[PDB]
Amino acid sequence: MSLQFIGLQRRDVVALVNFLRHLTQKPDVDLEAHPKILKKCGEKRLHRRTVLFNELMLWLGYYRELRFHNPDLSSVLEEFEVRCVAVARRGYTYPFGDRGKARDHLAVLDRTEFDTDVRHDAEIVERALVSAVILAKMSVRETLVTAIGQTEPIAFVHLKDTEVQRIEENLEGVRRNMFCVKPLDLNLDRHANTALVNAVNKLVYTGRLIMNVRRSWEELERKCLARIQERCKLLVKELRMCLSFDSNYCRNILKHAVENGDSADTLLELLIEDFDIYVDSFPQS
Amino acid sequence: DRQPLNPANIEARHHGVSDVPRLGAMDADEPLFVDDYRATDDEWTLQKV
Amino acid sequence: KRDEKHRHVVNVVLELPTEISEATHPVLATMLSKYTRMSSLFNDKCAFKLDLLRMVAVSRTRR
Repeated sequence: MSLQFIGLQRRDVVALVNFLRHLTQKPDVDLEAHPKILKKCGEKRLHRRTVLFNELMLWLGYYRELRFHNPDLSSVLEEFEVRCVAVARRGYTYPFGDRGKARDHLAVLDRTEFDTDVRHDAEIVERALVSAVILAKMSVRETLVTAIGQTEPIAFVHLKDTEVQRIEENLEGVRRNMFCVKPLDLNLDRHANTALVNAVNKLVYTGRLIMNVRRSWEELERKCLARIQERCKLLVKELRMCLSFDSNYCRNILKHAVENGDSADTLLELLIEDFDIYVDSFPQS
Repeated sequence: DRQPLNPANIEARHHGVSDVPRLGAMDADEPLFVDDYRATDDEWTLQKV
Repeated sequence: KRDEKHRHVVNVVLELPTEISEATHPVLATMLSKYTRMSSLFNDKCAFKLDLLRMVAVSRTRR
């Protein structure tokens, strides 16, 4: 697709095109994480109108690519369900010191189900994980917290500190790049650990992964929409200084407010389609 | 036309730009062309009254 | 030789009098590329006429 700009040498155009082309192959996929690419857009070398237009075009293309590569959630949720059921079974088998609170925590583990919409996953996996951690701590009879209004924090059980920080690094890398999924060479199963503990460790890893992916995508999409809206409003503000046919045409194109991905795609396609009609309104060099 | 509309069949009217396909699409049944503004509840009840 | 199809749209599709032409009407000259790109639906003449009218209107707009 002919994603096109104004006031750029062809080398910068192919640089931007290649940057979008290889977005997922690099760490820290956030746009502000690459000040060189963002600055190549035209800052301080061109008039305000054209640099704003170029930034808006780049943001639209970046948002389109991100929405294109948004990954599949199904297999991870299925794995989480399977592991939750396994933890529940192992907990039902185990001879706890007192069966009372173990009973209701196992009931909570049994109650877990995923909704059709993706916005509710965080809280349900949070409660499932906290109940699983409470069960695991009970199994090795550690003094779980009981302060008023306090709750048990989510943490791995009986793993070495180095391995814990390695897993934290892996999850952080997942947060840096949603699309790449770095596998663990580290093995969470230990001969020195009870099967219940191993199952809880697997479940907590999967829940952390899900929460990280969801939160990262949500905030990235929010940022993209905010940037696009701000650029559109400022560019509309600038175009009102002139009153030619081409400038009025561009303003009417920018009339549509963008707060949804589909509206963003329509705006981008319309802006590309009628490029030759309004191009001369922008000065260059 | 026949079926519930759903958002795939709703199109936004581009005002003040060339829209020849829409002008030809006049008298067509299925695709519904709308402005992107959506009425709020208060003005909905005012229209009703 | 784009001139032949531009003349086609201007004369048979837009049916403009000869006093109006690609040379003397800047917005018409601008819209000619868009109109020539969509070779289909030249049968629906009123659509092209109405689009030209609203293009003139937006050209004159002061808001």
